[PDB]
Amino acid sequence: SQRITIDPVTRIQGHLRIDCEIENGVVSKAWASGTMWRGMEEIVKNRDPRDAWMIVQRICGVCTTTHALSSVRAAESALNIDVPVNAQYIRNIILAAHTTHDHIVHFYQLSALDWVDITSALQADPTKASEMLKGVSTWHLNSPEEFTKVQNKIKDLVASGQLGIFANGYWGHPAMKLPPEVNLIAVAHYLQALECQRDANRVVALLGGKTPHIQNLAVGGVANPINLDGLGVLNLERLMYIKSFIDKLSDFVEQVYKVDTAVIAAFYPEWLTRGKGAVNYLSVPEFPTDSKNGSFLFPGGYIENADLSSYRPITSHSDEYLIKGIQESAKHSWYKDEAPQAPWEGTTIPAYDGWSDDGKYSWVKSPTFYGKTVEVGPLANMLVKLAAGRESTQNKLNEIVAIYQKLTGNTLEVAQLHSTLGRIIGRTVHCCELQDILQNQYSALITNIGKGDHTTFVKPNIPATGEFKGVGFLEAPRGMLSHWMVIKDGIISNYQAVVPSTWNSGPRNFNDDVGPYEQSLVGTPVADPNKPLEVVRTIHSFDPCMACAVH
Amino acid sequence: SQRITIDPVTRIQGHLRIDCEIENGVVSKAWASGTMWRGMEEIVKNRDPRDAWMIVQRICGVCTTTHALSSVRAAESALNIDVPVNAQYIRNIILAAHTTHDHIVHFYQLSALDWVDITSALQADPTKASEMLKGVSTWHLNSPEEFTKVQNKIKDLVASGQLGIFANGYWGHPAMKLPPEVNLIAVAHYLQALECQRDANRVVALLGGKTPHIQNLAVGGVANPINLDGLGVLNLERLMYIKSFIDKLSDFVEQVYKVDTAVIAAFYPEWLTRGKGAVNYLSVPEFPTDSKNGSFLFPGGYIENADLSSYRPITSHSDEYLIKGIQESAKHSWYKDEAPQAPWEGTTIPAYDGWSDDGKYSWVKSPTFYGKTVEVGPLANMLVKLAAGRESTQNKLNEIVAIYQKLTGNTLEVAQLHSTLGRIIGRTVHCCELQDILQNQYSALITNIGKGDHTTFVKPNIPATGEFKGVGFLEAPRGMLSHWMVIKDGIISNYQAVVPSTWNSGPRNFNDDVGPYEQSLVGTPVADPNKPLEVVRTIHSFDPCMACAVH
Amino acid sequence: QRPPVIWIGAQECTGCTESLLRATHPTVENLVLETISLEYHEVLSAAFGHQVEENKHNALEKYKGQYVLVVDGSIPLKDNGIYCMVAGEPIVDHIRKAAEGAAAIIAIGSCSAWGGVAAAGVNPTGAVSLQEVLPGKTVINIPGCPPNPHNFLATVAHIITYGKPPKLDDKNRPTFAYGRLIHEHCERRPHFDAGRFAKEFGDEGHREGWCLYHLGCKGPETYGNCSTLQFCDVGGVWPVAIGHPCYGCNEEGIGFHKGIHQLANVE
Amino acid sequence: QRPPVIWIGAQECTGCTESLLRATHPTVENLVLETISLEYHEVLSAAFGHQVEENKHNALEKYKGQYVLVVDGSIPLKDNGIYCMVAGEPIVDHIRKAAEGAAAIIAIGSCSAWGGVAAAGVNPTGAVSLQEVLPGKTVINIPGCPPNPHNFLATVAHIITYGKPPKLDDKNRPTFAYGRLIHEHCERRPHFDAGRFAKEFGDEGHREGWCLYHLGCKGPETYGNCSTLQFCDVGGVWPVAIGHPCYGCNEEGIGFHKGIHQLANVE
Ligand code: SF4
Ligand code: SF4
Ligand code: SF4
Ligand code: SF4
Ligand code: FCO
Ligand code: FCO
Ligand code: F3S
Ligand code: F3S
Ligand SMILES: [Mg+2]
Ligand SMILES: [Mg+2]
Ligand code: NI
Ligand code: NI
Repeated sequence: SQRITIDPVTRIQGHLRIDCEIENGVVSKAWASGTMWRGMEEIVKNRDPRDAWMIVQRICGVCTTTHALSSVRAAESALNIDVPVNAQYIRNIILAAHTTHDHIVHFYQLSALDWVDITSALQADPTKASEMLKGVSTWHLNSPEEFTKVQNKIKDLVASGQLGIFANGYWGHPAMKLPPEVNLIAVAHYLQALECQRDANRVVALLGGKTPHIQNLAVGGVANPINLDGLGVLNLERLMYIKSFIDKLSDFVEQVYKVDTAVIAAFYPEWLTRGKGAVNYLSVPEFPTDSKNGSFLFPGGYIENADLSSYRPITSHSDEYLIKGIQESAKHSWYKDEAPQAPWEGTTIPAYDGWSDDGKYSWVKSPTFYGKTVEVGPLANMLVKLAAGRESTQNKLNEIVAIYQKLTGNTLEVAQLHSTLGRIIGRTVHCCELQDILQNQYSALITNIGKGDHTTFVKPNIPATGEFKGVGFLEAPRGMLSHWMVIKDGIISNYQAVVPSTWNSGPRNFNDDVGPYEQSLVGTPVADPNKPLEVVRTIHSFDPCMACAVH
Repeated sequence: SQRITIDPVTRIQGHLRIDCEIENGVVSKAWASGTMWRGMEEIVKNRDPRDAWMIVQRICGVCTTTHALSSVRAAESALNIDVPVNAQYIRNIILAAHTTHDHIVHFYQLSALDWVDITSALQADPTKASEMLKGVSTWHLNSPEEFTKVQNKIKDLVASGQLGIFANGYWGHPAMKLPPEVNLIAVAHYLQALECQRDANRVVALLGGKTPHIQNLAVGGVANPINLDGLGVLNLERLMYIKSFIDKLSDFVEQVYKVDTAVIAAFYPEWLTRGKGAVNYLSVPEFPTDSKNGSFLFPGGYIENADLSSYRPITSHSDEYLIKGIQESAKHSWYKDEAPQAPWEGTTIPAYDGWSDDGKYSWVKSPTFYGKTVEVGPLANMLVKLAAGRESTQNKLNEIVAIYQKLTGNTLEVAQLHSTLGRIIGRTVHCCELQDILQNQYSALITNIGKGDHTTFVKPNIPATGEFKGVGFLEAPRGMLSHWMVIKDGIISNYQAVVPSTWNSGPRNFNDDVGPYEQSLVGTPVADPNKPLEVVRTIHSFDPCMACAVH
Repeated sequence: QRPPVIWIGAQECTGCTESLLRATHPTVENLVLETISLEYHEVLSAAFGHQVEENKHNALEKYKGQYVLVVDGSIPLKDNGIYCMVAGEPIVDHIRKAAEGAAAIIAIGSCSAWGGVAAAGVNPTGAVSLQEVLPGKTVINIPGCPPNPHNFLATVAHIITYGKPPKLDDKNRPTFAYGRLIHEHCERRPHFDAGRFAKEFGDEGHREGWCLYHLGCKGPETYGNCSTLQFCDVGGVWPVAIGHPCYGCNEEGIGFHKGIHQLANVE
Repeated sequence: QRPPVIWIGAQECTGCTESLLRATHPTVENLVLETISLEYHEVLSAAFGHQVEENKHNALEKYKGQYVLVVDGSIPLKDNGIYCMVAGEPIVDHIRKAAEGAAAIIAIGSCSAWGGVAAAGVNPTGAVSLQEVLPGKTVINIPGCPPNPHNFLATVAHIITYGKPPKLDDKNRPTFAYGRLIHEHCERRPHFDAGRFAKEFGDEGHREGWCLYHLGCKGPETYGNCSTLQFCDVGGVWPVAIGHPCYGCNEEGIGFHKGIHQLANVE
């Protein structure tokens, strides 16, 4: 029996502490703690509704764009504004491209070093490594020559005795199962991923005006002036430039990221039977394409007790059943008001009192949906799409399964997706489907401009009396996001963000029910309590973002 | 005999006609004709000496930069101005990066289709193709997957029925000797070349203001403002950016272009035994690095009757022996004054009277050096460097020879360099050595700025009376370039450009001696006189630029 | 099937073609494999001589009324067209013949748009613009020496995607690229406004990025997008940003007529 | 051997680290493999928990007097620093411990440079700037939310290559990036000068690229290089160019204080 702390958890966004009780070499109980707070909800209070998005975008720079978009959607909701369709196309392209960058960086820069041993890569034969990928990928940068150059970069780094961010990593740990060759392939793909993510953010920059932190939104649409014949504005040349970057993303995503995902499963199949965080899942529909903030390209819904057959579809961001279900509690959080609160009536009154295992131990609130704990994020969004019978999602998952089949002789069933690896797989599927979103929305924009619609913005009015409530939903890279705005006498009288990492990372709730991170860890085998790699493997699968979780 | 005409010669710069008399399938006599004139020498007359460079840069947009630089050097010569060393570093980086672009484009875009059969590439096995390069190159983009992708682009193009630039090529010609696999490799490299040459011109752009046609020169130095601490000027951030593109060039140059040059020689060794254009060769030293327009990184010289051991070094752009030797004749050109003219006394009086085999037949003049015909360009510059015992040049040639020997079991002797293939090899050697020039000069710049020297420009004075003369030499991608300016009463009273393709393409001279293109063609076998590929192979090896030749 | 293009160079320096090799959207390889079918271009064509002339003739027939004709360089009329002869005929004849069946006709660069450098000074060859040679036709002019290649590529894409040319000014230049004076959209205008001027290259104000008016900047009399679109897609690259005045290369009567250091008229 | 860097995040959003993933000169991979030795950075470190804190302690000892310390985020001082706790101790203590041995200290971003968004409004956590936490040290400030990553990387490069920081203004901001008001080097200044203003997004002036002053542009009161260096190295990308006013995110008292549409004071 023993108690460990993992603080800081690295290769995430933000400040996270994980505690675990280990008994008989398996985690028996866990605590997740967000250890930094800013009070972003209070900072934005009393301001003009139109200004909120620029301030609350700074909740997070990893998921940049997301809080900006949710905030404008919340104001638009409160005010009953229908966004111009061109503004939806532009918002959608930004979100999709951003998410592409986000997911690639998560799989490679954040998560790969849980599964990949760089010391072992030094012992690889580059030709054998390349040979392994024959018939498995058509990627044009898996040659022995590429792998040799990468191996030499590792050789030289190790030679210098300055390992920096690769130092004191978990090399030779018993839970590292990849052969030398596969470790080398992964490091090469790690480096290649950085080129691809750069291209995805060039898309974002050309519409956003920069990234991180886009600056082209407004309550009422966007600030991009569409004029094909205009100097200095969003003309056909600038649109061609955007398209040239959208076109560069697919090959890496399809031939490297999608494949590596199938491969990590093939070598680590035990991780398909651990890391279940919840039995309930929620996602919201995303990428509206009509003139009335609807006709989403991706579906949403609610799954209860893992039953896809009886899930409830969510097709509208104004769905009262979704709106009325959401509450947050601070019983085991460092805030004063503990009973579950609907976010329009939410408070965020800090009440720090140090760590207690049975008391308050986190700046993260505890969200519930009709009193239940729910997992959000790519696992949720894939399961909902499978529930909806979405052919694109079925087909993409099947491609991953077929690679896994080929390598192992085994298949993957839906039951195995409720796991650390299923979570990773849902993220990869999402990144893949997002490339079609980009192509679809670019084409829609070009077509609409060609019909003579250059409208991008409708100037809002905000009544100087009255109290109005609005909620902006967004399917972010880490899951369902919502910003909740109350306007009274023209200014923001309450602002509450309920963020996807809040749902997943949040501590024990009003009824002391365990959140997804904490739940997912029960049962985790830990070969060495001083180097708890297995715990971090599961926690990374959720893509924690603690500036998001706490704000 | 049979008489043929090739008009237009494609995959060159500009307007060229070649005629050949063929006796029993062998060329017995040839004529080279530049068929377009602008009168750029006359256009620049009667202007301020400071203005010439902007106007004469427009002699040519393939060899952009070169006439700009030669023109400022000519004005500086006339005015006796010593250019600041930072301006030299900047000019040197621009010329070396430009030439890198130029040579890569010449080998792949302009010349490869003389030697490569794209329809044969459709029959290739991509795996076999890739295996052929094992131990021959370390390039990272020679995989079967790359090659398969390239083969499918070709297949798709052919299947469209719209071959465009590839239509009516010399596919299945008896002079095409490469196997399918090598044809495919070459096509892949042709496409990859386009990325590398784009990076080379990003170097040029960042110092020149744009390319084509740089805009950062002045009589007296450069217009780049060096200030490591300045906003909007040439600061350290901008310098790092330039360096980031310099670093992207070497791998393609060394692992692709250099290798393909050796391989072409291996499959076409007969082309080491034909295409000799001259027995005398000239090049000028280049890349000055001191404060007095001297201390060149590349040496110059004059070789007579192919005797490297008795060559004459040229180490100064003020060398009176070089200066006094240069003349041009218009006996067989469409100008009025026929006797050989020193360029400070040159005229360019048009006198078009149509084509005559024995009379005037070209807009190109006929240059001589002390009355002899001379070949200029990369063969000349390589031979002079070998004559000088430049170790860098000998080592680089030896690397090409090593690959050739690995494939053929044969070595290459200097005698075999006086040929179509030797000319191509000299160009490749040049491109390879130019990467070290770029590193050296970037490092020199950084170091000099670090000592506190930010100077870039010496404002000239131009006497308002008096007549004075200057000449600016430059070793351009196609060979020795010289601009000759006479200033009288403060304005340009004569301007004559003697351009490298003028030396090589000029017609029969005042003594009816044949110039390099015309001499090189004697002996060429022509399998099909309707499709004289063999003639175009030789002509393209000189990298013709007829806007340059004729101006 | 891809839309066909016929490119003929007249008194060209090839700089206008070479601009395409700097392009990124599309790159030249994507232009020729994906965007268009480049049916005739002497710089890149595998075929030469009789074979390439046959390609042109065949294309002019097959794609009659469908191709875009592009011309770089000026057209020399002096002495009955003999200052540019291709396959034994004046280029003006080749151009007029190709223009007959063209869907659209583009003068790429200052030489074809208004005569450019080749028509300057004494004009040795009687060089004229493409529009002068084709009086009955609407020639779309894309000036600059050479223009940013996307000034051309986005003009072609507008024809391809929306089925007509972009909006043009009264010199038949696309307004997205030439609709405004460089000086009416230049980042150094605040310095102009404050009397903050470089006086010589390398001086203190030059080394602070001040306005180049007193160095001869022609921005005040030149229409273009050099200060916004700039060049080479690397960011921050155009003549003024690098430290040299605009010469007016886009603009007839400015570039190649006025001296580098001659002051522009300001409106 | 590469120069060591220790990066500590306080009340950060990670946007300042994420700027590095857009960098091209150097790219992040070349930064960490060639330019520097990144001895501590929680976003990319293989090691976690006990192992990573050991990396840090070892590095602070091994590279004493040689490393560059970088901090993003504000430092919260209220209630004895408990608003940011790492390995059970207030971040302010980690930062002061690391600052003792630093060769240079850099506040990257507006949050660390002057408090930024985290310190705005009522300042719930008593967030302050890095310089406020280290009164006896010279802190180099690279503001922006986030800055263009090369404002940081070329500052580090100046330190490595020439052995000292770049020239700094009176707020300790490098003059190459922050030495001038955006409005004193803005390509829309001609429109400002002529009274050519967008009045609302999507209106006719907006769609002609006119000045954004009357939309609330803070370029008149914000020092930076957004109009010249711009963002992402693609050419033409900064907020005003895309159609939105500057918000003043670089500049204390402007960004996160003034409304988007609130008008700037003009000098
Ligand atoms: S416009 Fe300029 S770049 Fe184009 S052909 Fe004329 S001289 Fe050359
Ligand atoms: S004169 Fe030239 S540099 Fe000065 S503001 Fe006008 S266009 Fe810009
Ligand atoms: S300065 Fe901006 S981008 Fe950087 S940590 Fe602060 S909020 Fe985030
Ligand atoms: S107010 Fe803004 S957009 Fe207008 S000129 Fe000034 S900085 Fe530029
Ligand atoms: N994705 C993301 Fe950030 C989190 N959690 C948000 O919203
Ligand atoms: N290189 C080149 Fe052009 C020619 N010939 C010049 O000078
Ligand atoms: S010289 Fe030409 S390229 Fe632009 S900056 Fe002036 S119009
Ligand atoms: S909001 Fe910030 S990024 Fe630049 S344009 Fe204004 S200082
Ligand atoms: Mg909240
Ligand atoms: Mg001449
Ligand atoms: Ni986040
Ligand atoms: Ni040339």
